[PDB]
Amino acid sequence: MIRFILIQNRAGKTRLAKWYMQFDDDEKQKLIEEVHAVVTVRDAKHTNFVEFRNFKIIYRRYAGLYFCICVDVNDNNLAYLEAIHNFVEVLNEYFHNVCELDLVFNFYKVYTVVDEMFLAGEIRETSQTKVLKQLLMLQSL
Amino acid sequence: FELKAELNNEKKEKRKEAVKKVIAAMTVGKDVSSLFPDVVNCMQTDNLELKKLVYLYLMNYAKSQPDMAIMAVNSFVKDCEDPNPLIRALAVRTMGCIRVDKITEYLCEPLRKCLKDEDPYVRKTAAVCVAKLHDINAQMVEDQGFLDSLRDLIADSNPMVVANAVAALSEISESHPNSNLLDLNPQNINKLLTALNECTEWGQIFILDCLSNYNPKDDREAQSICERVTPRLSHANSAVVLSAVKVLMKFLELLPKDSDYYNMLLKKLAPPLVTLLSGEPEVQYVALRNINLIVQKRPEILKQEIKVFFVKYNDPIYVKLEKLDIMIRLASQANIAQVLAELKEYATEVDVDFVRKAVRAIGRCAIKVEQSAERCVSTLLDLIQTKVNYVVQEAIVVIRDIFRKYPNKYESIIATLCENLDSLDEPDARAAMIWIVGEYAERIDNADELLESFLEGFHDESTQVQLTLLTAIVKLFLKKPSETQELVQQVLSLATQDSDNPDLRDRGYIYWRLLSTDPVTAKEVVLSEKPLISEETDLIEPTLLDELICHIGSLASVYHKPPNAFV
Amino acid sequence: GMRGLAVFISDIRNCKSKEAEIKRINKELANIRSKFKGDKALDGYSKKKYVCKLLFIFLLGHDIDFGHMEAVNLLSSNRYTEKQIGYLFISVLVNSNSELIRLINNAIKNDLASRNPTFMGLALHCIANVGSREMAEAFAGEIPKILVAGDTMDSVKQSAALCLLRLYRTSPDLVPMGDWTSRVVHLLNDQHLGVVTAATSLITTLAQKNPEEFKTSVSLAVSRLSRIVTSASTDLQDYTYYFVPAPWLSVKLLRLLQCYPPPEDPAVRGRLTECLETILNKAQEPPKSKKVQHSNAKNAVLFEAISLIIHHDSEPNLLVRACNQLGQFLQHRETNLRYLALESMCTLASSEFSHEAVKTHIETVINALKTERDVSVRQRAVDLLYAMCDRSNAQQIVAEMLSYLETADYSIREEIVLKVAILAEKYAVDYTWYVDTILNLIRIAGDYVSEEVWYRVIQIVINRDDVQGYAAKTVFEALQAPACHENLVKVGGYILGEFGNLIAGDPRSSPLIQFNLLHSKFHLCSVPTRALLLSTYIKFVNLFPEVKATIQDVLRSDSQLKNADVELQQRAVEYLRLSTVASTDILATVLEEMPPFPERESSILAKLKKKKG
Amino acid sequence: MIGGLFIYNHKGEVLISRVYRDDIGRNAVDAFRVNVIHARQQVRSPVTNIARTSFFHVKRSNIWLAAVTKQNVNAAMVFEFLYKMCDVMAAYFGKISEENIKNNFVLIYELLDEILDFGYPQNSETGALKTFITQ
Repeated sequence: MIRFILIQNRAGKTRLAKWYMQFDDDEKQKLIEEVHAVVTVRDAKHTNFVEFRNFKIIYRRYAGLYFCICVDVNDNNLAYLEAIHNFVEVLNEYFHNVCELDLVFNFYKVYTVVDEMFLAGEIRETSQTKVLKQLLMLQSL
Repeated sequence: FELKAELNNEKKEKRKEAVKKVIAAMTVGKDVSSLFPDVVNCMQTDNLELKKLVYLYLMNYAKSQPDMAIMAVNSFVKDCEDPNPLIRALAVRTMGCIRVDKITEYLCEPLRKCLKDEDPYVRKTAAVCVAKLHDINAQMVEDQGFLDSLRDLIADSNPMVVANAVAALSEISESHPNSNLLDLNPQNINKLLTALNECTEWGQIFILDCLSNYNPKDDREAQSICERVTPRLSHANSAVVLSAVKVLMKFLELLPKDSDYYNMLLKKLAPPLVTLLSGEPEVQYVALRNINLIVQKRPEILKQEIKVFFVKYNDPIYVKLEKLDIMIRLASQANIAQVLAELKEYATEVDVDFVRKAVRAIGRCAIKVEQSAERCVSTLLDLIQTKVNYVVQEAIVVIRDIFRKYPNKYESIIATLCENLDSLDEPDARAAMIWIVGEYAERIDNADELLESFLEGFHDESTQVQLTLLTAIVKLFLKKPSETQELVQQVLSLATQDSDNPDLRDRGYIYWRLLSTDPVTAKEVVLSEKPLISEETDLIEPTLLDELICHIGSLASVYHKPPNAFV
Repeated sequence: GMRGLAVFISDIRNCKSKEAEIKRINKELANIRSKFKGDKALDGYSKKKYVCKLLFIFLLGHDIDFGHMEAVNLLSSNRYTEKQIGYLFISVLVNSNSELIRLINNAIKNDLASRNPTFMGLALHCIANVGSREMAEAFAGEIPKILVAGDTMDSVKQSAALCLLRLYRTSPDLVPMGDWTSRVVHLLNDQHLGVVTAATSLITTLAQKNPEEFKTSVSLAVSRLSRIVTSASTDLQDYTYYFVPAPWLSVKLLRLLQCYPPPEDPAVRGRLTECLETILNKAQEPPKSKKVQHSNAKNAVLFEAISLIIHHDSEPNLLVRACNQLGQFLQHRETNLRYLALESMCTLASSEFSHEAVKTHIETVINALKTERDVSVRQRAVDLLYAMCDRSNAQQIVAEMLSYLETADYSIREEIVLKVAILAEKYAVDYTWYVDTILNLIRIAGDYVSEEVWYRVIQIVINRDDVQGYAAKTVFEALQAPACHENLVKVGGYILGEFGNLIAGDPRSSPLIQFNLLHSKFHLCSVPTRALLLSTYIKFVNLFPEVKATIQDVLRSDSQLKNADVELQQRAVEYLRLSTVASTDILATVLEEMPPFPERESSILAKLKKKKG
Repeated sequence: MIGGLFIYNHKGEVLISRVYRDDIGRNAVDAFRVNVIHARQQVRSPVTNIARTSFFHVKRSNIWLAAVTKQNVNAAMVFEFLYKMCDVMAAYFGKISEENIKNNFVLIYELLDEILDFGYPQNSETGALKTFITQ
């Protein structure tokens, strides 16, 4: 399953948060800070599958955002890596230009996209075409 | 690929621009390893700034690869003969900067000419390069000749070169084949002192560092060194002053009651040392650590300087803590009232470990003298009534210590301590309370229930608490033999049957073979009266302190650990 | 577009320090006091604007504990944007209430009875996003008829399937197992392959918790997998990811097949074998596209197939081909592939049919450990080295772990030392090698070793008898070396104090020299080391009458008798009084042979098991 | 005396990194970035020991200016040297900021190659630097 989904910036701010089970108030901040500490230290010539305590996260580097997905130990790493790649691509041809300012401006669109492809911790839709068609269908009204 | 295209230029100015662009790209993290031969080819120029830039690039990159950088030896040899001395020194330094096994053979001969020339800066750079060489792959046989050249290179009139040569010799003297540095005989010591007078601050520090290894033959040499070192109170704050304090404190081997120079020397140590508490916070912290060690060694120095060590409100936490123990170190019969008022003031602060150490300091002042003992016991009762948990644990540890110091004087407090027992979590507080219960078991009829309560979980607990509980139970049995068989049988079985620690098993057996041999011997041995403790207040073991006197300046003093405990 | 939110972001995003934004939050509080507290509020635009503004304020890092009842009033609306804002706001913030929560339930119940995909989709997204007690008790048995007993759109079907997943995960108690499983497992072959994805996930979870309920899914699952793996290179272009046919769908199908034992029907397992060789052969050919993503997807499906093969553990040829593929991957340029191959081979090493095949890659594993210079990859390498450890290699494997300990940064040192200790203890035939290895561990790391390893070593030395002489010797010649770590001091004190009679024969190791060395180590140690050395001193008093006077002179000084620690004072007083009496009978009677330790727990294994996860 | 020298950013980035010893590698960078800047325990000491390696640090404006060594050097040595280096930087280019560090990488590298070699602070008065240092 997918535990939480994050989009951290270079400083450490959370431009997109999504938790798939109950977490406390200080727990969220501690998790964000420790995930940032784990991610920002690694370099290009390192594995994308870094694990802490009982977890393992799948992180990628896009512009100035760190797409971090936390999953269980038994889940396949490469499938979720390509899933986050597909998610970034769908944001690409959706907004026609990806940037942190756009994500801040249209955070409700980010939430509706994430709910469109992710729900209860699993993968809902994999194709770009159907997601784009459905998302632009509701854009007219 | 465009990096190579923009770097392969025919104009020298654009080549320089590409050089600084490559430097910036390396700084930001870009890789131009494929462009190394191009930069090597572009190195053949005469511009000074480009020379420095290319030398920086050569170091930063060729440090990782010797293979193709082997051919740079000819270029370095050509460069180290250019008449101007600045680029000569830069070239010899960057040439020595490569630490590979194939460079020594090609540098053994050309480096000899550098150490003997009429230039102070070049001689200094050559001495530093010799020190660089001796670090790795330089033992040889001619390397003894190089070190002899460095050693008699001390005979220079320029303070900088002799200072750096002495520093290099001091660093390389770590090798100890029972042959200690071969030098610093009295005439060399006099010359070193003259240079110290004529040197700069940095070499002054180096000379004071190196000078702390000589053993005076007589007092006259020690006396002369003492009056030749005293004028060292400079604006370099902690460095020079602390080095001079170290060397003076080492040179106090003459008889304490001699002609009146020992007393004047001890008088001299106070003003510059107390002056150190007016600098930057970090040097203040270092000076406070060093003063703590000095006071622990020789307490008759900062006798009447207690007022300066009063904790300010703007001080950082580490400075506060070190000023607190220095305060406790210097508290005596005359300063009881103000010290205790200050301690009561700090006791109400919000910082956790600061309040812990403040209440511990209150109790330690109680330990030191008796009127303070009574008043601080009263304050400890008040702080216990404040109900704050960590304050309670610290007060319990302190009360155990005071009970150990003063026998059969503060019995009335044991009931109050036993009243609040459920608020104990740290191993030290539990051990203190258990020992208090065990020793004063005659006065308490409820000790059995408390010890049985602590006996529920005997595992998953610190070994120190287990040992303290076991000895307390044995003491209670030996004081109440008629109805405490089950407790001792259970605790001994737990110690000798399930405890993994051979230490705990050893203690279990050493008591088991005693409680079944002779009750008279058990009474005489376990319950033997323990002598007074006579001002044990947070002291370092004398051998460790004496070994740490030789390392006042270094991180050994700051860390309060021997240099062999961390390489 | 909306000007208010854009102005809000553009202004407050670029401001000064925390006091400025605190004052602006205070001004916003004044504004909400002015407007919300009373007056007449509009319906659509104003409510949308302030609700989204408060949500943005919460997302910025602030806390809001009010202002949602008039926001949940917005749930009953016709326009899509207003409804989406309301649902998102009630999903992000969760409050503890009774009347307002019941109003939420009534509103969502009224909304669910719609006739368009969008409203039901938003309602199901709200249900699945949070989950609550009232939602669990009200949405337990009515979602299945939306799923099963209804021909509706695919989006609501997927949303309902994932909602069933969420509710079964959070409240399995009140979800019935009634007569609705017939069509839900049957729609696994439905078109559009998205309902297939949702149903596959839901059925996989259910079989992970309740396997026997849905045993009939195997045939449809294998048929769908066989169709997907090899149908055409241009069939269903909508669900093709970089020339790879349905990577995620195949991965989920393989995960579903893993939870079940091999099918009883020989035809089903024959089809499974056919598609497995098909997948391996397809992965064998050179890539059809130079893009790295194609390779990543192909390797993902290949790794899932390999994991399924490992789980089945029934086909020898498939296992051999998987091991060959892993051996090929061990030298792949991509770091992720190497890491995943190492992890997969560590998992596979437990298989007995391929144990020798795994062992044949030990040279490559050692080279990977010595070459890549990573942290996670080298931890995987040492884990696999521990995995492939039959006896057969013990010296070389222990030496390699010792070298990797010699080059190990901060905490992998601790993991390596525990693993080396347990491996050497378990696989030693000549225990002199075990003692030498333990002393090597103490010398090499020292600072970061354990607290239990030396417990176990003392226990072994005491228990095994015959090896005690060599242990005492090697400890003695190791003590006088210039390098002597603190743990070595404790181990040496105990062993040498217990067995000095075996080494007292040599004039080079006279008891006076032993005692002088121990006292030289004494003055620079912590409290437990000093306690151990005092126990060793009293044991010497029992064992060495020649040095009785010197020892009694040692523990009688005011430094070791008036000490500041309770334990040292107590030990000194006790031992001094025992030596002062010296009846020659009680002292000899007390310190007996001290029989060997029993095999109580083997605490190293428990500690390393607890360290995991 | 001094081994490596590091100047860090407010967010944890590395601005410059010049190393004089084979002992100091990327492990020092990782350790100081993780266990000092990102450490949640604010109460610390200016000298920190990490696997038998002391990490000194002085904070001016918003930068972490750290000197790392693996031997028992004089503490006052490094502290006074860091103070004088900060004073020299302030003299050359006024206020110390991330941009000021970024736009003078060449100047900082030349200074640190000239002001310090292998760990022996040589001379930082003003009489030597001005004569043969370019802008």
